[PDB]
Amino acid sequence: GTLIRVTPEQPTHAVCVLGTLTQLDICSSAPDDCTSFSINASPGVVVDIASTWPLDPGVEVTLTMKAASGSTGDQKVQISYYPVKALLYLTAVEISLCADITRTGKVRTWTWGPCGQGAILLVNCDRDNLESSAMDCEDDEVLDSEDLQDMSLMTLSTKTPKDFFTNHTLVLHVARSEMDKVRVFQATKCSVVLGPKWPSHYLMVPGGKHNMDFYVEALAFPDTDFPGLITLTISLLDTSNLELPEAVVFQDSVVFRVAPWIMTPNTQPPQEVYACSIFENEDFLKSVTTLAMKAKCKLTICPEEENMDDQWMQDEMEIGYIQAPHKTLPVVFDSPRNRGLKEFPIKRVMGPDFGYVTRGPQTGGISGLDSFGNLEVSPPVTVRGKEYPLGRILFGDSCYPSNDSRQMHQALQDFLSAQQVQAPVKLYSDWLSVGHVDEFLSFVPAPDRKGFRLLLASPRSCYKLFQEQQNEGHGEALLFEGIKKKKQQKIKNILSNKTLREHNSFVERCIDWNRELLKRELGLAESDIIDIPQLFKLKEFSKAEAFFPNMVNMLVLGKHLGIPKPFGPVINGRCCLEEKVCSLLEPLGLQCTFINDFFTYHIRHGEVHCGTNVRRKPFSFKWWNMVP
Amino acid sequence: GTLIRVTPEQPTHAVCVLGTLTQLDICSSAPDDCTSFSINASPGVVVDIASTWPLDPGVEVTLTMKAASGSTGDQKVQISYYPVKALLYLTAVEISLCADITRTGKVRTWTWGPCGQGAILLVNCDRDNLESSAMDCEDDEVLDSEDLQDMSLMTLSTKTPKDFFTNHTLVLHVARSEMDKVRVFQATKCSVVLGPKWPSHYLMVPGGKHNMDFYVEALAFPDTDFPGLITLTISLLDTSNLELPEAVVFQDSVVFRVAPWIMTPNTQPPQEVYACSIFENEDFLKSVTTLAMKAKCKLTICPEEENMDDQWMQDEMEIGYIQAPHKTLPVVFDSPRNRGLKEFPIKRVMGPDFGYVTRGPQTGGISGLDSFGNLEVSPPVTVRGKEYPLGRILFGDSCYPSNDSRQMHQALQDFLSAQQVQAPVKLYSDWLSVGHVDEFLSFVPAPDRKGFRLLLASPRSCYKLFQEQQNEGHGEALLFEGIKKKKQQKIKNILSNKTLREHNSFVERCIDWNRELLKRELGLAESDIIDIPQLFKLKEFSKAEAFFPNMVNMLVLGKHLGIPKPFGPVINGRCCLEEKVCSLLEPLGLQCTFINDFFTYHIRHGEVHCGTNVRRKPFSFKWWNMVP
Amino acid sequence: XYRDHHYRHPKYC
Amino acid sequence: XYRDHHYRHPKYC
Ligand SMILES: [Ca+2]
Ligand SMILES: [Ca+2]
Ligand SMILES: [Ca+2]
Ligand SMILES: [Ca+2]
Ligand SMILES: [Ca+2]
Ligand SMILES: [Ca+2]
Ligand SMILES: [Ca+2]
Ligand SMILES: [Ca+2]
Ligand SMILES: [Ca+2]
Ligand SMILES: [Ca+2]
Repeated sequence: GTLIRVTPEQPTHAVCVLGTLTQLDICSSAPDDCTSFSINASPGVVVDIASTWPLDPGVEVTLTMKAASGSTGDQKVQISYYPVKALLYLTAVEISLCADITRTGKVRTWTWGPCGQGAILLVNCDRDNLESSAMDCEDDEVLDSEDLQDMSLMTLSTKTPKDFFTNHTLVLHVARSEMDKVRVFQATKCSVVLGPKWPSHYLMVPGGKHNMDFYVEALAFPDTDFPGLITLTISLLDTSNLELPEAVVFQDSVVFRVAPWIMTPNTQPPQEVYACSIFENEDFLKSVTTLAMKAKCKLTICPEEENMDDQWMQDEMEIGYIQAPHKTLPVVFDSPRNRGLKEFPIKRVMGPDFGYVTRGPQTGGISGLDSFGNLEVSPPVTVRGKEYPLGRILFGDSCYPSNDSRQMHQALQDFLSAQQVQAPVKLYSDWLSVGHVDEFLSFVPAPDRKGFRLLLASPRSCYKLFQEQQNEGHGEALLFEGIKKKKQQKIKNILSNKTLREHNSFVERCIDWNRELLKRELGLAESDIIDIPQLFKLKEFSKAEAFFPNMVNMLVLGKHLGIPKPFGPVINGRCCLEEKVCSLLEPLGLQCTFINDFFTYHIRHGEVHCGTNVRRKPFSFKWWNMVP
Repeated sequence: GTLIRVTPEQPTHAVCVLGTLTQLDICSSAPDDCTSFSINASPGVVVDIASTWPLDPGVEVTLTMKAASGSTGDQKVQISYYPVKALLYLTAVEISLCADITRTGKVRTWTWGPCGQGAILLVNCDRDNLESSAMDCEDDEVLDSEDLQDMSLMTLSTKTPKDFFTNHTLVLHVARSEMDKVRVFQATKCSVVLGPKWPSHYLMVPGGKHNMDFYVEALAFPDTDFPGLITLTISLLDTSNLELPEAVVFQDSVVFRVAPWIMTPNTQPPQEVYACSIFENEDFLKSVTTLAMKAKCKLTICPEEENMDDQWMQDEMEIGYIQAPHKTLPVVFDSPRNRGLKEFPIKRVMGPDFGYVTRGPQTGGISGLDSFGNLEVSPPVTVRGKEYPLGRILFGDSCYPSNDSRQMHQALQDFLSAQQVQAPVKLYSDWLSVGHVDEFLSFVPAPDRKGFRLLLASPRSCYKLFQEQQNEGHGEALLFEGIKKKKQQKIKNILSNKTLREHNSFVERCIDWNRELLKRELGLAESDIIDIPQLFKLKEFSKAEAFFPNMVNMLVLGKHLGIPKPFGPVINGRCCLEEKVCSLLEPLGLQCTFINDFFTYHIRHGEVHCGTNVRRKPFSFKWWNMVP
Repeated sequence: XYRDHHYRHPKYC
Repeated sequence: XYRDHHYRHPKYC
């Protein structure tokens, strides 16, 4: 929208940009005695009146052109007042600032959904240069050609007459609030024009037809202090008079949204499995290698020289991805916990096409609920009409704040909440000694109903199983008989334990509260949940610990499951717990493999899933098609 | 949603809360050989099955009760499996946490609009105690009865059997993120239970029927780090076993939204006018007193002993209001600028039923665009379907960031943006020497069309007026003839000034850009805008200053206007500029009064509006009925 | 600026 | 904790 005023005392020269509506005001300086006007336009100019017309402010005149002029003042417009004459010389230019607003792959607001518009920006968090140890966005230069594949392309197209920019100028700018989270390189090679230091640049454009290319990169993920929207503006200013300051004549803008960080659940196909090689960790590693080979995925083993005697691969990092209509790449989120494996996600994970991100106090005080074994994500779900095609994030907390309670760090909580594509859900997991939601819940695939099954630990189921075993004449079977150097317990003495029964009742109450939370928050039914037998015992600080290896704390690779070996009672040559788990899971098409981790992980209060990390294939669904 | 499991081996005692759905799981521990079940319920219990029924997980049982029991285990339910028998003893309690969710005045989500739900919290920013100099929310005690009128009431109603809380407990809590922006007092007198120090409290409730009253207050306005939502939770925990930890059995929550800070435009009726009494400021004060008396409003004059030779009342503070279904009260926003009047908004404005708020760096570096003469608000407007029943906020900025550019502080910008009820609009006002949007735009009431008129300065109009004056034989009239000790300028020598013409052309270009911005952002037409004659001149740093007193920088009190006296040329015994302004404004029903401010304010680059502040009546529209 | 409307100015303040 | 799963613990770590 531009207003042009014509006076009969002197003609005026105005500049119009193709595609913009130009309103022509004629009553501002019309003769007082005049009452009607007529318009004589060159054939290259289209006039719309909204053959004389009354001279009143109600009527409006709008001007349009179809071709950019080759000379200044090419097209004239004559206003005849009733007869005085007024002239308007006018030249047309085309100024376009094009991005991938259609989210299709090929080149002033951002809207969600499949019928929206707006471009997507990728954080340059990977390391495409092999002669550095920092991320690609920590410097204001592009050192590789491949580094241009993580940057969004923006094209400035100018069709202007010859010798047009001797009196006009073009400025590319961004707001000072968003200037520290974006960088723009002009392709000539790549020289920085906009960034955390320069919020404006004076573009140099030649007359005629010209196309310029800019590569845009982001330097920060969306957070509580960053909604995620960046607006880049182009301004055409008049510089006809040297003494007079430049006056803005045209302005166009392009809006980008920074792609959020997205998790992947256990139902996605696996691609790579990580593990640690600590002392005496040989049979576990052999089982993991066999399972990975069966599941057709590679393995990455960290040598003990880099473990620093740390075997908890799951807690240190969490792998997700970031995608955009031109490029998708995984990202590793580094936990604020720094124990032994503090250098692995920064030295042996982040690299070419593998980004890195971290939050929280690196050297400050944190709790045990900040470990990323407490962070999980559910399969896509429909909750009372609302759709979550990427799932929902689940992490543990307490019932109410108090002096002894623990919580995940607020920085991590606001980070996960700022990633809006998956709304986080708080679960009650502080009752556990470690406080990890992976110790009592899991997700497995299934080819029926919603497409998945939620497995929850259930002391009741184990007690019922032992009751049936004792009823069938097997009451002297020895739990922990497969393992040695430990006390084996008969079924009757484990059934007649009042303290154990009370501890398991309290644990069952907590797990039932968690299940009631999960059903409401994920829209599940009683047919979507499977109860895995388990036994807990209260310990120091009256917090629960697994009585025997946690069978729900297992590794899931497609249809292959690596389950911790419970070493339960042996009936008819087979372990009753293993037989029950096989009967519960195999009808879903899954194959159950039991891995021994007693003296290596269970003794250290960990299981197969606690010591492994898996990279999963990104969702086929495009996050920008989600409507949060 | 609560799940109760019944086993035939032993009856179970469960506690149900009225108004909550209780699902009864019977297949979890049903006999293996059983195939059908029957239900025998006490007449006080209503069962819903979703006369035997198949024993499958698909079928569900739901329990409801209509009256809270007077004894524990009053109602029994019998499950007959096909026949084994299982028993369920059950008692009913009523736990209610009621607030003003209907926003009507009388006592788990918050939704905007006239068909929404959710309570509103007021910030206790006033000073109801006369023996203190701080705000009411800076201490954890209530010292006055009237102080309870700014606090929201929340009622906890418990109907439980006698001796019910010897085994159960009630906890009132809030999240650690929102705990520092809320405080709760239990009415007995008022003792604090929740606040920035204690995030949980152990309520003491007697058996039978009991009602408890809590008064909630907020300590912080919505900001960029505070969406404005506070959730208060009540938890019923079981404490049957001393050694076992308490287990959560019930949870209810109430969501409050903090009322935002709302501006008032010039179309609202006035109530109080502020002014300063500096030396030689006598005739201006007399005119202001006469105008206030005519408009039927009071005056508040700051003595020179408190001015510290500062006469710019408008820039120091801005007055808005906060309202809630029970209480409305004005609030004063203190500008980061602290020049002379830095103590007035904190010592002579804030008091009983008058809150105070401030932002920005108190002792840091700021610019001249932070003065609250640069902050204004428009009347309610409809923009392309979208409704703004409270108006939109307008403040000045620059075209693009650069080294010499100025801006309003980011803290103030995010504060105004966090107050969502009026979306701020950025206008180009950095071209002015002072940089205040009040120097070129104003709003006046009118009883037709949208109900208001936007007045914009127009050098073109003044030049046209002078041209007609010279054409009518009056070309020797002396501008500035009414005033003395200054150079009087003839009309011909002011028309033949090429430098002045170029400066006015540049100023007109800037004002036209601002008008094109305003029309799009407020949905106005050419009939909603009136052009006031004006003349500008470029000065040091090539920035515009008013050539003669800014006639658009006036005081508006209903239908009474106090306009700066332009001292223009005198034709036929009347000033031409005054006559033109009267002809433009009087048909709207307004009355124009001209106030002399040449040697007192204009010499110091200020006008009548720059030295006055007005308190306006709050909007009748309820902000919670707005849908942003 | 001290007594002028301008917050800062090389000449008036 | 050092080699234990618990981030901090009076007994195991
Ligand atoms: Ca780089
Ligand atoms: Ca890169
Ligand atoms: Ca780390
Ligand atoms: Ca790359
Ligand atoms: Ca995880
Ligand atoms: Ca108080
Ligand atoms: Ca108060
Ligand atoms: Ca102040
Ligand atoms: Ca009060
Ligand atoms: Ca103001």
